[PDB]
Amino acid sequence: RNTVERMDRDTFSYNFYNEPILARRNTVWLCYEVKTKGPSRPRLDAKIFRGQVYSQPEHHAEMCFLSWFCGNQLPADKCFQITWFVSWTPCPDCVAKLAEFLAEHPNVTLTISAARLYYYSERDYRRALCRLSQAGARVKIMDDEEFAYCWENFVDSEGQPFMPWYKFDDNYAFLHRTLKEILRN
Ligand SMILES: [Zn+2]
Ligand SMILES: [Zn+2]
Repeated sequence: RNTVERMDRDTFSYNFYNEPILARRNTVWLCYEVKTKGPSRPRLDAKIFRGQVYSQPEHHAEMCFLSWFCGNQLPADKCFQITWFVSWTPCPDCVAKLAEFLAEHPNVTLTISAARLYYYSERDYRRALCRLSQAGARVKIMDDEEFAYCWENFVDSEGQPFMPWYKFDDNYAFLHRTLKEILRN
């Protein structure tokens, strides 16, 4: 029900930095929450899981998560709402495989909260991410509330608050503007 291993503060600031560079990288840490529900009936939720997975030499973190989740999952009569905090929006490869997973598991919906964007100026990537955001995933840029939530629940904070780095707000604003253009259709 809780398998969190809290990261260091500096590990958190390293892997969730949000300078909106152009790069093809893949998240190392993937922090996740799993909520139940059922029919579904209005009003959330009841938490059943919170934890993290790590990239492995031949497996991006997103795929290790699908692996773990399908090794767990049982009640096809409940509906699952999954949240991820990741360093980057996923791969084209992972985008494709996530669309596949979502088509195989229609009781599941996924929210991806990313510190910044995977190579945001390739058009096939942008349109692939758009397609995924209507295929049963929500994609969003991590903002101050999600950085605070992450700090509170996945970081060895030891009572310090999260202190934003230089240009935190400009970085976020650009990322959020860009992602809303990508998702606009
Ligand atoms: Zn794979
Ligand atoms: Zn990937």
